[PDB]
Amino acid sequence: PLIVPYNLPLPGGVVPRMLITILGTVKPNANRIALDFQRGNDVAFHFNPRFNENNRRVIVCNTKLDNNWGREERQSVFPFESGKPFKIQVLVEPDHFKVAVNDAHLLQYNHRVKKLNEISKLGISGDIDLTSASYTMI
Ligand SMILES: OC[C@H]1O[C@H](Sc2cccc(Cl)c2)[C@H](O)[C@@H](n2cc(-c3cc(F)c(F)c(F)c3)nn2)[C@H]1O
Ligand SMILES: [Cl-]
Repeated sequence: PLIVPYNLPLPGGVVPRMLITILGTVKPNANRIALDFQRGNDVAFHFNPRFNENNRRVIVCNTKLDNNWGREERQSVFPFESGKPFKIQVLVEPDHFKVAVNDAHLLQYNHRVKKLNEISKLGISGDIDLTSASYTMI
């Protein structure tokens, strides 16, 4: 397994048609997972499954600019399961990141950070065993 937190460089930044695939297994009794597409210290796209936020399971998405979180976008479809293997696919489209989990579309996140070429690393953190993280062009 890859060591978490894991940094996946995205050479030259992201571009439409870039597909990121993450395979892992959620730990038993998991609390949180995060993907952070970063532009330097800024987080262009934070994707954050929370397994127990006031006894609800929710995915929180946001952007961090100059150390300030913005407006949260929340999704109650929650496809992660403690103890179970998952696949996350993040497809960069021209106007949003498009996320599917276990082959089912989950959400889209409109680009707030518009210098896509400067979003040149992906951090993967939280309560998973990380099997692989890679990218390809579709
Ligand atoms: O809005 C999104 C933000 O919400 C609050 S801050 C907040 C509170 C209220 C309103 C607003 Cl707008 C913001 C989180 O504390 C923020 N977070 C989570 C993690 C984190 C770190 C890990 F190492 C990890 F493994 C993991 F899964 C998550 N780091 N930072 C973030 O999720
Ligand atoms: Cl969290």
